[PDB]
Parts: sequence; structure tokens; C-alpha cells
Amino acid sequence: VKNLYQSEKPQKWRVEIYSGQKKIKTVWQLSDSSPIDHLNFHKPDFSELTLNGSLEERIFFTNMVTCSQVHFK
Amino acid sequence: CWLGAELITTNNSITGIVLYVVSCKADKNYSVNLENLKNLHKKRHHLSTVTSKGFAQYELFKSSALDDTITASQ
Amino acid sequence: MWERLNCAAEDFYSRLLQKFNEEKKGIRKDPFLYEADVQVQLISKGQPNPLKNILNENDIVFIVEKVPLEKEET
Amino acid sequence: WNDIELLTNDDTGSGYLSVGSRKEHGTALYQVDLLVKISSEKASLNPKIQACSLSDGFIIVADQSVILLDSICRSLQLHLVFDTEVDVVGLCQEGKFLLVGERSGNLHLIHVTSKQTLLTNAFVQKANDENRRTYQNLVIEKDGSNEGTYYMLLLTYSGFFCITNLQLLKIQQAIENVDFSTAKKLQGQIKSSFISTENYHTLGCLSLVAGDLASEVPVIIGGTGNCAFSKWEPDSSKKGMTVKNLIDAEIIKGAKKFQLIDNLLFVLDTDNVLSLWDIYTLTPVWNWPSLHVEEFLLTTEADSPSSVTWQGITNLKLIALTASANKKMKNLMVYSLPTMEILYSLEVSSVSSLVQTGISTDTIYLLEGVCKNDPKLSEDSVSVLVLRCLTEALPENRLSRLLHKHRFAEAESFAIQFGLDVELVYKVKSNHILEKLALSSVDASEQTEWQQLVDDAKENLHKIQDDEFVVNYCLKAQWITYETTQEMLNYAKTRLLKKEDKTALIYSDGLKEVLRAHAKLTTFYGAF
Amino acid sequence: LLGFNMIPYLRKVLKAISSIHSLWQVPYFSKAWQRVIQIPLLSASCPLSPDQLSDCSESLIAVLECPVSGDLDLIGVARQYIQLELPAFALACLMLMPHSEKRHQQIKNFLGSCDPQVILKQLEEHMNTGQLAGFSHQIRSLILNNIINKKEFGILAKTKYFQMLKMHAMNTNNITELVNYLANDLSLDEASVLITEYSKHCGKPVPPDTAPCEILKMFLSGLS
Repeated sequence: VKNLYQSEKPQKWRVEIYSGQKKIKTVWQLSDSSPIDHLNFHKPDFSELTLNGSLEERIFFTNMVTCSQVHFK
Repeated sequence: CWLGAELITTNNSITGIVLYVVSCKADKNYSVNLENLKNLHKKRHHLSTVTSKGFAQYELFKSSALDDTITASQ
Repeated sequence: MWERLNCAAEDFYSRLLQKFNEEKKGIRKDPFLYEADVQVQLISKGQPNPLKNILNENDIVFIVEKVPLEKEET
Repeated sequence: WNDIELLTNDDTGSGYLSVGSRKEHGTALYQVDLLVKISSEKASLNPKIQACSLSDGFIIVADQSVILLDSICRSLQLHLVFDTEVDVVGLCQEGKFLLVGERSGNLHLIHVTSKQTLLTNAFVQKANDENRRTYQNLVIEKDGSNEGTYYMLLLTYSGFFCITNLQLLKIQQAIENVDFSTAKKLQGQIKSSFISTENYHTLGCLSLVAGDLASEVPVIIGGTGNCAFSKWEPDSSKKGMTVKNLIDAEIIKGAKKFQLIDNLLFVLDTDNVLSLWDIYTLTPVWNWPSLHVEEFLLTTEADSPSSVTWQGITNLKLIALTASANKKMKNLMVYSLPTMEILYSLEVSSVSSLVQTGISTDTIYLLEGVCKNDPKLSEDSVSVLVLRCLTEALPENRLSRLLHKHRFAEAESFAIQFGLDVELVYKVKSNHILEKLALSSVDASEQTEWQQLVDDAKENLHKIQDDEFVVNYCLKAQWITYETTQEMLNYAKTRLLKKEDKTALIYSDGLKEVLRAHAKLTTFYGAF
Repeated sequence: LLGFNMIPYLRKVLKAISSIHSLWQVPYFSKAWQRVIQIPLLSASCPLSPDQLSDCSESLIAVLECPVSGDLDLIGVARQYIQLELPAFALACLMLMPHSEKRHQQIKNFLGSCDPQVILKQLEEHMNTGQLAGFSHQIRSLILNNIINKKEFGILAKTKYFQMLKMHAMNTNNITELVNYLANDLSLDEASVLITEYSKHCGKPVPPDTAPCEILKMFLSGLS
């Protein structure tokens, strides 16, 4: 199925950099759609905007999962 | 958009916690250095090694309908 | 500032532990109302997990959300 | 304050000036030394004292007399008496330039070695109050984009001055090479930009801290008003700093003092409560509400800013000025982060200030107000200013700051001097070099980097006579090549076999783990 | 037990106690392994009967099952297998040493005196059966890697293993020298098909209907 994802763009691409356990991680992810189920970032209002042979504008959603490690002793 | 809190468990003992801070950006341009991300991971939590796992979701097929979808089954 | 922090944290820990005990006994319930505008849902495998959109490594996790507000009547 | 007397470490065990009713509880490893003793002809009822110990020198700010000594505090460099009370001080250009910020709003650039007020500028023409300070913090930092140039953050009651183009190295050159016309021309080229915090800090900014993390310049300002915290970062597309993060005055109404060691923003609130914060996103990491710390000072044997990262959480010994139940007496505690174990307790007068030291000082400096023994004078009235130096001359107290800050070179000599355990220094250096070996991978350009560390680790293991520690280090060593791993496991097995030939084969955990590692030695090669 | 010459019973007892850490340090443990391994090998001689070959396999298993086999003289056992005309069995014992430099020297000196095709045939016929199947492929990987490193593609080129020598170039990414040998010393068709298969394997397929010289040119430009 290598010919199926070499002709399609990924709906989400994620890189996860971690050390040892996956409790502490840094994630950089790019999604063509909104990856948030409780918020919606402002896409341009396609009313009175481009309605011709030109393609519609697309805003890619990039999300950065960071964290802060606290030592409990 | 999300605030996470995951405990660091060593031998089923709470030796720490991971306070996740998930941010989201809406920008047409996407470009970042992997070395910069690895350095940020090394310098923010003061760990030694870095390993990068890659994930990708390629949507192959979605059931199309002659109307906006309401039914959960798809 | 003293009781409203420590006592609240302990009460929240007790509510979470009660939710785990209910989940492990085979009884899945609605997201319990810890506060008026806050409800906490213990999403496990068998329930939809929004965090899978950003992190595939979270399977059994509490999601704290605002209570879904219903429309007002006259 | 004009009567200056400079005393050395040999004058400490021959006389003291202090107020009675002092109780000390703790180990005798802490030594209090009397370095500087400044007596005044008039006993100030409530002097507004301040002291800062920079690498360029030591500044004592009295009501109106500024005393500038060297970092050792044994020679008199400068003594300036002004008619306006000085609020903030700061040294620059190896201590050859003094910036005096008077209460009226005038900044004086004065050459230290010539006693000449080279420049005087009224940066603010409005004196808000002659009893409360106008300038709050004076932070001088070295520019990384221009050679011989400084950038300077002046926190004011209505905002902050970002002053760049401080080409003070060339000003000093034009002082040495005698041409004062060019010196004045360069002084007139200084670029000052005021950024107002009147839209976010409506009650005046209290404290300012500046750092360099995440390839940015996080300037955290803590004040009272609409927003307690304001995080300013320089805009790469413009000339100035913009707000990046805001914390509302809901939980914490403001910050009185900051201290940023590394990725740790120790925030003192308006309630004299210390807390631990992560500067990356300003999340609550720790809080210290039990200790009413009026002022906190963090002192450690600093060798490099990256030394704290790799050795846990013992980095700093918190010197906290706790307010005890006595309304005449403050209590200096030494705590071990974060367990708050009382390592040292000293009773200090009501007028006593922790010296605002940098991240380059190794000793603790305290400005103490000692009143002369006179029943006609109250204890609050300070007649003598005494510089108290807290030195942990006895071992196992400086050694804690030695082994943590990756200072094995000095720690070896420290252990030799007191006849301590030198092998433990090698044991810690072995773990550090073990992680340094993990600082490399299978690359076509890093071959020599890990190879030299292999020899360093071999030398350290040869210097460590404890066989079990060497075997465990070998078993837990992270290697990048199979050849080296096999060779070092063979060496570990051989060392265990050699010692068992004379002890009738004493069973040890090292041999049991080495054998099972060898069982997985060939399995990993054949499988992956 | 060895005093009564019960070599197989002693082997069974040793393998029964090969899971206890206390008995691994018996002074006779490694001594018992060595004689039990060698006595059936010393008694055996060419030609190899099925019982003698099974006993050689049992000795190799005892080498495998021994947790302290690194303390045994594996060069001696390998030379005993050489006297049995079993280069594959000798290389199996040579590979299991815990010393890396001596192992590399001995393997390089050994494989340069034995025909790789015969060793691979012995690996296929006997080493791929029983419990030795998983280690035969690793011996084969060592042999093929040494062949590629020694520019000895011509030994297996006339046999059926050359195509196999092709696919091992796929898995270990050691195709540069094989491609050079095929393009220079042999026909360009085998080099072009080899590079096409390599491109298909790595997810960067070369488009078809391409001349072998052009495919070689893109392969050479792909190595820079």
C-alpha cells in the first residue's frame, strides 16, 4: 500500500521526541484539520472572498505538546 | 488548549509529575528544525538522550453521502 | 487559602478514586459533577478519547470539561 | 556613613560588634566573618540600606553615601556622598563605571578610577515622591549582538527603560587614549527606549528579572494592578519588546523580588511567600506558604549554568530571611531545597538585608545593622553597618556545592586538604562521563568525541578501587557500539574473575548480572 | 560421572543444572563442559554418519546451552570440527566467543581458506534443521558480509547463492561494492535490475523503461 500514501497528504503528521519512558515528551504535530474538539481557530470567511477558479485558502493547524517535569521527593 | 498532569511512577511510587502544556497554532506556514526541537527537549527537562518517533494518518476512504452526516455510524 | 486548596485537592483525589473504583467494578457512569461548571469523565477504551487527536499514548485518562450548557427557556 | 574600616579574615576572631539576645541553633560548620565596618557620626533611626555584590565590585547604598569596594571587600575604591538618596546601583565595564540613580530621577555615569561624573541625564523629569524610591531595579547585561556594548533594563514606577548602544568599552578607551570629545559623542549616541507598563501595571512595577532561554529574552516583571506578571520578549521584526504571557492578579497580586537561577523562577509574592515556578510556561511547580520569607538569597559555588541541570535538586542552599514572632528580630535560615531542612539559623537585627549577589559569587554576604551599646539609643536605630560573610570553612558543606556544580577539579583539592574521600569524586565523575558517553550516537563525525571519553572513563575506573562499583558502572554504562560493549563486558568479567581466585569464589551480584548480560550479549547481536 | 565415562548422562545433568546461578561457579562446571563437548568430536571422523552428525549438533547445542561458554576453548573445538571437515560448525563455535578482536582475526583467517559455497550448503542441509535454524542465518550473514567486504563476489557468482548474495546486499545496505562489481566486471543488466530492486525496496522507485547505464548513473548520483 506504498502507492496509496505517496499520493495522499497526511491528515496528521506527528513527531514525538522523548527520552526513555514516554511520560516526558515533546510533540510537534501538523494537521490539515482542527485537532481540537473544544475550540475552533478562525478560518477565513469564504463569503465575498475567493469564489472563482482560484483555489480556496487553507490554514494548517500546528500544535506543540510540551510539558514541565516536577520532581516529587 | 489542554493542560495535562501525568505522574512519574517508579516502582509504583510517585517520584514526580509531568505537567503537560498543549498549545495549538493556526498558520499557513509550517517549518521547524528537528535539531531545535531535540535541543528544547534536552534543555527543558534536562534529559540526556532523544529519540524521535514518527506518526502519520493517511485517510484512505471516507463514506460519502448526499446529505450532511448526522448518523454516528460511518 | 489554606482549606480551600488542601481540602479541595483531597476531595478531588477522593472523587477520582471513587471514579476508578466504579470503573474497575464494571459500572460506567456519566461524568460526575465535581463542581457546578466542571465535570470529569474517566475515558477508557470503550469511550471516545479526544486526546488521541494529539496523543495516541493516552487511553485511560480523566478529561475535565465544562458542563454542556443547555439553551434557556422563556 | 563615612567612617570606613576594612578588616580581613584575621580580624574576625578578635572582636565583634553585635546586638545581644541572639540565639544560634545549628552545626558549627558555618563561620560568620566581619569584613567591612562602617560607623557614622549620626545614628540613623531607620536607614534605607542596600548592598549588591557583583563580579565588578561591592556596592553599599546608605541613605545618601555610596561605598564602592572591591569584590574581596578589603580596599576602598570609591566613596560618593550625594544630596539625593540613591535608589538603584550597578557596575559595568570591570567596575570602572558607576551608574548612580538618584531619587529625583537623575542617572549619573561616573568614572570610578577618576571620581569624575562623566555624564548626568534626567531620564525622568517627574519625581513622584521624595520618601519612596522612584527607580526599582537596575539590571545591566552584556549584548550578544554587539561587541563591547551593554543593554540595560531600568525598572521605574511607570514602566521600564531599555537602554542599548551602551558602547562603554569605547568610552573607556577614549578615557585612556585621551580624547573626551569622542567620549561625549559616544555618550550622546546611547539609545534609550521607554516601554510603558501603565496599561498592565497600574500600581507600579515592583520587581524585574531578565534571562535568555529558548532562544529568547524572557523579561518577567512582577507588579501590582490589573496584571501581576508581565512577560516581555523582544520582537524580532521590530525595535522593542512585546508581551508574551500575562498572569492576572487573582491568586498572586504581584511579585516583590525575583531570582532566576536556571529554568526556575523563584517568585516571592506580595504576601512574603516564596514559590517555585517553571519559566517556560509559568506553571505552579511548588509553593512555600509556611515560611514568611521577607527576602530570600540563593548562593552556590557556580561553575557553569548547565551544571545544575545534571545533578538533581540539591543545587541551591536557600538563605531565607524569615520574620519570626519577634517584632525586633529577623531570623536567617539556611534550607535545603526543597525539603526545607534547617541547616543554619542566625538571629539578625531588624535592619538587615541580604546582599543582592549574582550567579558568580561563592560566599554569602549580609548587611547587618549593629547599634552601639547605649540605653539612650533604640535597637532600631543603626549606628554601625557590618558586612557579615557566611563561609562554610568546615568540609561537607562547601563540598555539597562542589559535587553538584561539576567542580571535580576543585573538589579533589578540597578533599585532599581536609583528608576527605577523593574516590567519591571519581565515582560522581564516572556517572557524569557515563552520561557524556550517552551524549553521542552512531554518527560519521562524532567518532572521536565518544572515543576520548572512553579513555577518560577507563582512567576513572582504574582510579576507583571499589570492584562492585566498577562492575555496576560497566553493567549500567550506555555504549553506542557493539565492539566496545563486548570489550568492556569482557573486562568487567575478567575483573570479577581475578578477585575470586583468592577468596574461594565469593558469590556476588556483579558476576550474576555480568553472566546474564553476556547471555544477552550474543543474543542482541544475532537478533537485531 | 565423567570418571565412569557417562558423557551423555553428564551432558544431560549439566543441561538440567544450567539454570541455577550457584552451580554455574562450580570449579568442574566449565571443566565438565569442555570434555563433554570434545569427546564425541574426537571419537568422530569422516565420513560423518547420521549419529555422528547428530552428536556434533549436540556438542554445538551444549556450547549454546552453556552460559559460561566464553570460558571454553572455542578455537580448539573449531579445529576439531575442521578435522571433521565441518567449516560451518567450526565457524559456529568461532562466532560465539566473547572476545571481539580475536574472533574477527580468526574468522578472517578461517573464511579465507574454506570455500564459502560448501559452508553455505552445509548450513542449508543441516544447520537449518533442529534448534540451529536461527543461528545458521546469522552465520550466513557473517559469511556474506565478509564476501562483500573481500570483493569475492565471483566465488558465489557461478552458483545459486549470488542472487542470495544480492538480497543480503538489500538488508545490510552493503550494495555499493556489489553494484560496482556488477557494473564493471560483469554485465550491466544484473546491476540495473539490482539497483531497480534496491530503489523499489527503499521507497524511491526508479521509473521503468530506463537504460541500464542511466540507472547506474542515478545510483552513483544517489550515493553522494
